[PDB]
Parts: sequence; C-alpha cells; structure tokens
Amino acid sequence: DSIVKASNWRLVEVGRVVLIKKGQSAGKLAAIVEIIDQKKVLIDGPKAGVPRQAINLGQVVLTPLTFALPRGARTATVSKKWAAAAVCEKWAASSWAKKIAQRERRAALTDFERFQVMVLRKQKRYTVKKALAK
Amino acid sequence: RQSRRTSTKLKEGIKKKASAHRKKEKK
Amino acid sequence: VEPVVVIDGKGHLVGRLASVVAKQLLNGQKIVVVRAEELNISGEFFRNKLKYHDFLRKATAFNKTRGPFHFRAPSRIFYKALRGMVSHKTARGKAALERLKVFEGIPPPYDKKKRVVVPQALRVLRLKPGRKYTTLGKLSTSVGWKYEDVVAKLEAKRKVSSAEYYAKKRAFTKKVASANATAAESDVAKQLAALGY
Amino acid sequence: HFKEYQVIGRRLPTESVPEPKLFRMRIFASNEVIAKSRYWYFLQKLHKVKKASGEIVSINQINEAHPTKVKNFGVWVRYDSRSGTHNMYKEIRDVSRVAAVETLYQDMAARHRARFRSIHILKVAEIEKTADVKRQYVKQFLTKDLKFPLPHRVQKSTKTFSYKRPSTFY
Amino acid sequence: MKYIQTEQQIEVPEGVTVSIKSRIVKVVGPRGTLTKNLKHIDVTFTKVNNQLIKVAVHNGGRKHVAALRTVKSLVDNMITGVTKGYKYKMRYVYAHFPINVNIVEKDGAKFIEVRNFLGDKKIRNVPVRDGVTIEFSTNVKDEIVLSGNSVEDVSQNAADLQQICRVRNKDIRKFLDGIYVSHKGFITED
Amino acid sequence: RSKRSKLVTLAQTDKKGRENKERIFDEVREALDTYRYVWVLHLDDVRTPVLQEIRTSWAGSKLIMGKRKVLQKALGEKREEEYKENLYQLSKLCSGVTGLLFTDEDVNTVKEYFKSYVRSDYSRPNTKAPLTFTIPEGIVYSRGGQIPAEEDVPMIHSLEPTMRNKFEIPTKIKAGKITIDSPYLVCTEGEKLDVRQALILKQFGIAASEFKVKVSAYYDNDSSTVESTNIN
RNA sequence: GGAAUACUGCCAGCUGGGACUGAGGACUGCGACGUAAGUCAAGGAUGCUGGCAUAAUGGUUAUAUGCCGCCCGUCUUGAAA
RNA sequence: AGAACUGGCGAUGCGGGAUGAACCGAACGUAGAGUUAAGGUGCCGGAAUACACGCUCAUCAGACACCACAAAAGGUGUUAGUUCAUCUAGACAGCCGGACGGUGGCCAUGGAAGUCGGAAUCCGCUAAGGAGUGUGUAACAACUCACCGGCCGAAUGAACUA
RNA sequence: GCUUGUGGCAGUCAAGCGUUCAUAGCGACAUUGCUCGGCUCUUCCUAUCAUACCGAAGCAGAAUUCGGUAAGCGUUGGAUUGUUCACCCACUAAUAGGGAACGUGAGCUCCCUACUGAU
RNA sequence: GCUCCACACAGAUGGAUACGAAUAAGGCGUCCUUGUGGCGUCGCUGAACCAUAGCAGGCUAGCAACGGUGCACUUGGCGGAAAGGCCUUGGGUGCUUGCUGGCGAAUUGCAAUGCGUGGGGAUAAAUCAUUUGUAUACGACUUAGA
Repeated sequence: DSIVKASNWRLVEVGRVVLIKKGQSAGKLAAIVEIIDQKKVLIDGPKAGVPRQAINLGQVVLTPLTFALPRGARTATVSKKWAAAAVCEKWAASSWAKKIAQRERRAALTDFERFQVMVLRKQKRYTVKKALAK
Repeated sequence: RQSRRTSTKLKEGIKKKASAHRKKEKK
Repeated sequence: VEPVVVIDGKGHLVGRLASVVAKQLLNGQKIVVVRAEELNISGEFFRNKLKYHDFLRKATAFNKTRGPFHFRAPSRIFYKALRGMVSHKTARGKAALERLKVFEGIPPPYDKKKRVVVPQALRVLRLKPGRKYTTLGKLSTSVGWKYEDVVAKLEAKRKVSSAEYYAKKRAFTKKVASANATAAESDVAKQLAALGY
Repeated sequence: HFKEYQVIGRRLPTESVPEPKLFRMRIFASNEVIAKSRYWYFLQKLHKVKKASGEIVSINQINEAHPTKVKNFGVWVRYDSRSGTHNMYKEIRDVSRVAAVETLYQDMAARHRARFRSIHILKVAEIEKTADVKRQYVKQFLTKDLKFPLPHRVQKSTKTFSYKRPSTFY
Repeated sequence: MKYIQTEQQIEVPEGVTVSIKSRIVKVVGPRGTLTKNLKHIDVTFTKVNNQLIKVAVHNGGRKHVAALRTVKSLVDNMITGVTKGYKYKMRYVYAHFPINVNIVEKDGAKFIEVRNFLGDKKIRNVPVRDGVTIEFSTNVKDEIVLSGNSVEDVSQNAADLQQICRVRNKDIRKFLDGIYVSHKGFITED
Repeated sequence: RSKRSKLVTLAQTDKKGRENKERIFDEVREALDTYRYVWVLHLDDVRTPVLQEIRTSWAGSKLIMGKRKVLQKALGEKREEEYKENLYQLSKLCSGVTGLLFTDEDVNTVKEYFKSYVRSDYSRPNTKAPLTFTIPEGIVYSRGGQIPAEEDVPMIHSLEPTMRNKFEIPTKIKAGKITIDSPYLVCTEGEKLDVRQALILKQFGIAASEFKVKVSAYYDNDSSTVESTNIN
C-alpha cells in the first residue's frame, strides 16, 4: 500500500490569509488577492484596516488559514467572504495568534503587576511539586 | 599561479596606455 | 548573557562562522567550538582541496621547517581561518585566541552542556539550495588528518550514551507537562493567564 | 524611485510664426527637473533644437488610473550599449505604469549593464486580452488557479546566538 | 528560464507498491525489494492515486529541471526491475586460445575466473555484485548470463566483465579475443 | 545554450509545406463536380509498384491522397462545414489510411475488381503471418532454407552485424559464412508479429503475407446518397 | 456621486529626551507682558543642596594597552636617492 | 618626437587610495560641540552579516583601475533580446510505412546497377521520391536521409545580438 | 603584464563596417602567383629525451611515427682554442630544453646573519 | 616534601537552560496492524524556560503539607576524548515567601560600586670529584663504586 510521506506546505494562492511583519501595517492580517509574480502578491485586509497594495513576500508570512476568494477581488467583496469564513475567530483560536497576544500582553505588565506574577508562580509551583514524587 | 595585485608601475602604466588610446582616436 | 557560549560547527561555513566567532572574542566573549570536522564551506570538494594544497606548497625555502606550518587537523584548519581576522600579534589579539578553543568531536566537559549555533552562518540558510558544498572531514583527511575515525567512532559512542540520556528526560518532562496540565485550570493559574504566564 | 511626467514644449514664438507645434511626451523620472532635463535630450534626437531655443510649456504629473489592479505591460525600449543602439520589447506583469518602468530599469541594469542615461522608454501599454502575451515567464501566471509554495524560507534573526537549530518549513 | 512548477508522472503497475519518505525510495514487489536514496537531487514526490506519482520541482533552473526527469527514470528503473527483472547475456570469442571462464566460491564472496584468455597465465578474478546471479548459457557455446533486479548491479557487473578483457598494446581489428555484451533484455519477456 | 544540432543536409529536394496542401485542397474540390461516384480506401500498407499498377489499370478515374485532415476540410467535417450535400458523413467514417478515389465508371466493375485484387507482399508489423519459418543449423542462405542450397547463394558477411543487433539471431562467422548452432525458428502460424519478427522475414525475401486492399464508404453526387459496405 | 488618504510644501504650531557652552561684569539699549504698579525667557548663568584637614584633590616617575611616529645634518639633481 | 597654453609638485602639512613624487578630497593659531568631503560599513577596522531587483560556478572565479593589452574568434555553459519560418489544414522529437517507373541514363572498363570516376543532371507517375546523403558489395542486394504519409497531441526551429 | 608557430608583396576572395553603403574603400580563416668559453656542486620550471599508463595509425607479430596525463626518477666519453663563435663513431633505457644576471671571476684559462650540529 | 622557629597576606555579581539527523523536512503526543504505518498537534525566535518577596536579606508565633531546598556524612552506580564529574540510598541538621503572623530598619541626612619567605632538624635524590668507553672539538652521552 503506497505511502508517499510528508510534502506539506503553506501556499501562495488567491485567498491565502497573510500576517505582515515589516511595514506600517505590521502584525495585521490581510489576504492575498492576486499573485503578481514570484515575489510580489497583491494583498488587502479591510477588516484590520491595512490597504490594498503590491508587496514583497519577504515583508509578510503566510498563515495556516485560507478561504474561497475570486481572482482580483475588491475590498467590499474581500470583506464579505472574510466575514463569511469568519477568519478572526478561527485565527485567534490558534496557538499561533495566542503566542502573539502572549508576547503583547506580557510586554504591558506594570512593575507591580509583574510582582504579582512572581507571587502566584510561587504558589503554582508548590501545588505542582506536591503532585510529583508520588 | 598568477597574481591579482596590480603593481603601481602597471596600475599607472595602464593610465599612460589609456591616454595613448585617447590621442590615437582623434587622429 | 552567558559566560561560555560553546558553539558548534556542524553545518556552518568555515568563514562566516569564523568572523563572528571572532568579533566575539575581540569584544571579550569566551567561545568554544565543537565538532570542527563537521564544519563546512562553499564549493565543490576538489576545490577546497586546492585552495589549500597551494596553501600547502607555500612553506619556506632555505629552511622548510621554520615556515608556514600546514596544520591538518580540522580544528586548526578553522583556527587559522580565524586567527586571521584578529590582529593576532598584539596583546589585544593574543589576548583573544586566548579566549578561544576549537575541539574536533565534543569532548567533556562540553558533551554534558548545551551548545548552540550561529544562524547568520549555516549551510542550510545561506547556500542557494542545492549547491556544491564541502565538508571538512574529507577535506582534512584528504591531506593528512589521521583520525577522522577515532573521532567518528569514539563518537557514535557519545551520541548514544546521550540520546539514552534524552529519553530519561523526555520521559521526565511528559510527567510535568502532565502535572501542570491537570493542576492547570484551577484558579491561581487562571489569574496568571490573565496577566499571561 | 519613479514618477511619470507629462511635458509639452514649443520653441519660443517668433515673429510671423505664432504658436508652433507642441511636443507631448510622457517621461518617467525621479523628479520634475530630471524630467525637464531628459525632455530636451529627447528633443535633440527627434529634431534640431536646443534647451535655450525652446520652452517647457507645461509639466504635470500623471498618477496611475487603478493601482489596486494587476495589469500586464508590453514595453518598447530603445537603448544604447558598447555597440550601436537597438530597439527592444519586453513584458511586465505589474500594478502600476510607474512600478513597471521602474522594475524594467533594474532588469535593464542587471542584464545589459545600461544605465538611466542610455535608455529611452518608447511606449508602455497595457495588454487587455491574454494570448497577446508573447513571453513565457508572463504567460506562466496566466493559468487558472496558480497554487505554489515558497520552500526554503530564510528567517532573518536579529540575535547572533540561536538555541533552536533553525528549521525551514513554511 | 526559471519555471514555476515542473512535474513528471511515474506510472505504478498493480504488483509493486512504492514508499518514499524524505527522498528515500522503496519498491516492494513480486521479485523482491529495492531501496534508493535520492537526497542528492532535491525534488518533490506526490502520490496521487496509488497508481501515479508526481515529482515536481519549483522555481527550477535548467540544471535543476534536468535533475527532475532523471528522477522519473531512476524510479521507473526501480519498478521495472522488480516486476520484469533485468537479464544481460554475454558471449565471449577467441582466435586460438579458448577462454575457460568459471565461477569460484572463494571466501563465499563469489568471483568469476577468466583463464587462458589470449594465452594468459594471469587469472582475472572478477567480483559479483549482490542481487545479481550468474548462470552459463545451455545449448549455446561459450556464453554467460547475468540476471538481477537492479540495473546498476547488472550492467556495472557486465562492464567489469568486459573491461578486464582489453588486448594490451595490440591491434583492434586483428585480435578478436574478449567478452562482449551480446544482448540486453528482461528476465520475464512479455 | 546546449541543444541537439540537427544533421547538416545538402539534399536536392526542398520542403513542400503549404504550397502542396493548397494544390491538393483545390484538386479535391474540382474533382467533386466533374466525376459522379466517390470511394474511400483503407489501403493499410502499400508498395509503390503496386500503387502505380492501380494507376495504370485505368486513366479515366482519379486517385486522391495526402493528409487525412486535408481530406476532411476540403470535403467537409460538419453539417455547416461542407461543399456538397451529406458530404461530411463519408469523412467521419474514414479514420485509418488517407486513400480516396473519384470514378466515372460503373459501381459493380469497381467493387468486383478490388475484392479479387490480392497481391504478394512482405509480412507487416502487428499483422499475423501464415508460416513456420525455420533456418538450417549450418551456413545460412539468401532464401533461408526453403529452396535447395545449390540454387541459392550464401549470405554476405557484411550484413551479419545487423543480424545480431536488430534481427537478434545468435550469429557467428567462419570463413565468410553466417552460421548458427541450433535450428532457429522465428514465427508460427496464427500469431501476431512484432517489428523484429516482421523484418527478419523481410530480409530473407519471403512473400508470406497476403495483401488485399479494402474499400468502405460510397457516394453519388447528383443523388447525395451515402452507402456503407465492408469489403476486404 | 461623495468623502478621505498618501505625496509635495507651509506654520512667527504645540509638547518632550540628550550632549557641549555660561564669554561678559554697577546702571544706560531694543522690547515684551501688565489698566497701572511693575515684572520678564529683553545688550552672554543664576538659584538650592552635598562632599573635606590623618582631607578633598592634584602631580611626578616607572611600566602596561590602543593608535600614530623611516636617522639627524649637509650637498646635488625634477623630487626619492 | 618637437612647439604653444593651463594647472600640480616646487617653499606644503591633513583625511582617503592596504603601502607611493604625479590619483581622490581638502591649503594648517590653540580648544570644545555639531555637520560633512573623498573613501568606506563580514572580520582585521570606526560604520547596515541593511533592504530591493536581477546576473554569474570558474581544475587555482571575481572584486584588474580613460572597460586598454593579449581579443579576431571558440564553447551541446547560462540568462535575455532581435530578425526570419512552421504552428489543432496536427508543427518539433520519435519507433512505423512508402522512398518508384524509362533506368542496370550515358562515356570511361575485366568489373560501375545512385554511392572508384567524367560531362548532363532529363522524363513519367503520384502524397512524395535526389540519373542520388552515406554504410556496404568484384559488381548487385539490404540499409540509409531528403520528401511524403500514419500513429501521438503544442509550441518549435534557424541565423544572430547582448 | 614585456614574450612564444606559421614571411612580406599583388589577387578570386567575402561576414560586416563604411556621412548614403560593397565600389571613399577596408575586411577575418583560406587559396592563386616568386622563393675569451665551459669544468664542478645545489635548487626550481614543463614547453618530456627515457622510464610510467593510455589514445590514434594497413599497427599481423617485433619495431616505428603522432598525440595525451605526468617533473616521481634518471640524462655519457674522445680528436679541435690564429680571435672554439663548425662536427663526427663509442656506449647507454635515454644520453630533453631552460632559469636562478655581473649564478659557484675575491674554486677557474676580528661588519651582520642563513645553515650543519652541540649544550 | 615532612618538621621546628622568625616573620610576611584581559574583567565573578540570578542560571553554560546536555538528543541525534534532516532542512523539497522535522519535532512532540497517541493507537498499534511494529511500520519510510495511521490519527492528533507544534514551530513563524531565548520576547522562552527554570529561579526570582525577607538588615546585601535579621530575631521570634502558629496553620497546612510529608513536598521543595541548603549542608557536612553514608549506600550503591555511572563517566578514560581532556574521565577529575554526574547521579542515587539512608539518617541527622538548617531554611521554607505554600498560608497567616509579631518585631527591627531612620541620622549613611537629596546622587558619589559599598597563601610565600630565612634559617635550622630528620630523609628522598641529583650534580661535582673518581672510574669505564659503545661516546667525545669542548660540552654532552654511556658505565662502575658505602
């Protein structure tokens, strides 16, 4: 029985949702509307507020998220289908976006709020080291 | 093996070959 | 940061690696390079094997013995490489390659202690995928180094005796990742999360 | 970086010759003044004039009509080299008239060593229907549902010392 | 020209079943098994229907596009080698001295002796690669048969049987002596 | 760079191309009105002196050949694409070899002639041959051991290299004579032939294959009727 | 049809962070703010506070490191010699 | 080589060009602070192991400097162009089939049938077949591509330019 | 960045470049015409004379010629010297060409240090 | 070295936080049909992880756990590549910020981090001097002698 292993990938395709690293948009989800060439795609995510633009694929990262979108789809039309797939709910459900939040939320701890964390992590340890050596 | 340093007598004995190519074209 | 940054050649590019290993001593940074032999380079093999011998010939006239000594053993191969970008000769220099150390294999006391790599210098991550790229090991040998094996063999050993290790650890964790899991979800925890942790 | 400049010139109106012919040409440049300077150079190649003999009537920028659309651009180019000058045509799949001529100029440098002083851009035109596309590397994206990967992804690190040993899936 | 997506197709018959993890390729079938490493080449295998395999190559250069077609062939030859087998027939000729070819089981490694060839006291001992079997051609005078699964094992060992019989510093036309591959074929002819 | 550079030729013949296709296109369309009856032939494989014998049989009726797709488009492919009425129906039926014939003569004189016409020809690929050809275990001859040896000449030593490679037969040569150790058999009665099985019997000059030319569809111009008959 | 928004340019727009400097030595001057009295960021730093006499601090010499440094004079020749 | 002119050094430090009479900047009181020139920013070395588009594999690449000499060409290395031509009336490649009739044309001659040669290179048939592109033979045969045609189903070939 | 292998003169040449472009005229490889030195001891170079392995030849064998990789290892002796500015048979596997400048002319007609070793 | 006297005193500041191999692939978890096996899941930076509150970290009162951890001991085992460390068993003794307490901090005044010598004694050995010659310019080398 034939097993060809692995070969999984994220793909540049019309209607792949992307997360942009470098740029004014940054950390905001848009989706590929039209592949220009090898390196350039045309994006947009009107739900976040990032505008419709030519963009190098080095500016951006593809996500494990995709939806049904026609070729060369306009802003209103993108939004509709984006709302149809309801990606944000799907998106924020991933351990991926949860990490991005967990980076952000930690970054805005007060000095006092950070102290609390230490104090709790003192308790949470005691309960944990109890459970072991049994 | 050959070198890739230009000795200065050559590096400036190129300029004085290039100058001779300038006056040759005009005439 | 860390006082000793045991690196690890295993898939780096003699150059680059170097450079950085270099700067880092110059800026007072005790390094230590391991698995030298699994260092790499650029280009076919039958090259480095040149861009070398040539190097070999070199040597001194009237008195061959006093001159450009051609070390074989990897480690050193790569040394040079590096003692070549550090004004070696001058207090501040010597004061460096003072700070260095390049073993082939990965003998104690380093076996037992985390290592690391230097992005900004891995074959995988710099060489246009699929391109000729040499791998010391051979390249040493090919020109003297008499041990490739010892290393090798008296290697496999290490790897073993370790992985073994591993396990025992992988086994351990699991338990934790399990305790924490369960005794996770009770208040206290919750709270944390809010803050994030 | 580039912008497109609509320029008109008319060789200052002499006695008995009121309001001459007016020469319209679209010039891609980086600024209004490079544009003007280029304009006269092209004037000296079309006919016998000089920069002092004429006048820049009107120089106005042109923006791209729909820069959220992807067009295909069939470009005519005259360019000089080591040899005598020679006409050319390439194709560019792009967003904007201007980003097109831009990306062409990089290619004209990369392949043929020719710099901005040498290149005349003859005419840039959108091609509306497919099959008028004569180049393979353009036709290559004009297939229904083009789904491909970008394997071997370099993740650029800021820190010199990485502990993970970087894997490049995507 | 920098292609975008270059793929071939590998047709798999009903007997054999392919296994490909990383770039290591197993062909398990009627005659036995074949394994081959293809990491050196760097392509993408894709099972499509238990009956067709697509190797693709993205963003390829002409030299990387080439590397793709030769992979179809080198898996094809791994499949045909089990369902059909590879058999190479070698006939040997002479002028005066008849060549007295035999097989020795010395050290259990299996060698082929070449004796008396062009009047030689030098006995030319040739190794036999594993997988490949040797048998003498019955009812045909002075002929030997090399039959195995792999194309390498076979044809390389055929080559080592031929190259040992040069004529040193003599004429090509005048001296006919040696061993030559007469016929290239299959084990199961259909 | 790097491409197969074609064999440089200095032949006295030039490439026909489209100047020939146009000359055929008009010739079919001019012969449709002048003549009355049309036939389409499935002439499987045809020797040239056989074709000229069909030519020299009658000079009144015209034989038409060329490209199948030339013969579809000059006549007609569909109900819209047509020169004459119901002309597309005969073109859909002919799919094998291109053969076509215009005639002004009687229907019965044609079909009786072509059923009776069967000629001596070589064994052909993918077609069966009714012989069990065996070669003698000594010196081989030009006939291959069918006629007595005294009548026939021994085969040329120059052709034996080909006998080993394409014709496959295990051939050794002693004193300029082609010799096989065992009595070889190539073919049997009632078996489909391969290319090498065919060419062996072509080399020895054996005419053990019947050639009967067949005809299929039939048409009359003024009546516009399409007749289908399977002869052999 | 209706807004925007980039880009270019303006502000005698507002609000921060850092380094360097404090020349001069009664008052005159040009101003600003105030209804006036007066006050001020207006012809160049003032205010508060801390460190000491077994001081504070400052220097000398010997080396060390970084970086730089062809042997002085005369006489030629176009300078190096 | 000679003549004229205008600079540079000569009486001249300073940054740069790894190093230097002729090159690049910049003509100097002693300091602090800022900004730059020329040149650079993997490490030696102060400064992006910056971003962006391409190109290149070299058996001692390249970073060689009015692109000047060895340079006119060669290469089944590679990327792009330009100009001619075929292209679902089915091209390119490919196994398959035909590749003929006066005729085994005519002189040369033991022997010449396309194929050791000399001068013509005709005509008929057709879809197309050269009084012939090679292998081979004493001479023939058989094979051959060139020219068609069938089986397959799309872009391919030639001369060049960079 | 010096130099090495195929002469110069007239011409059927014949890709392109010549203000227009074969006739302002040049023009690549070809083909037509005439015709005061030389005896020791070190080192390196390959452009190899032998030895090593191949490739080609109507190369049967033996031997030969041409060519390729290779510098690992080898490369002789006698009569002539009015200015040595010539050569011949004797052997051997073969008796290759050169560089290291006034190479070893401070081996010929109580300045500094390389090196060999020693404490 | 042992013993007796006399003296002399290239840059730490929470933690180097242990698989191997691949990268046109991999971890990690689960079911086993034990496989190049399936299902699940992760990655897109260490921004993590583990430690982290007390006079530069004191002195005392309980509650709840039966754990965490420091220290000399003790049982057994591992590590030869440069092992020169890494684990474990048993008990003792501290500490516990897991929870709640009860006391002290000032005036430091508004910044200026807060293991060799020089003689003795006992005992191991080498050198010199002598002898031999396998060695030798001189050295050095080799021998022999309570």
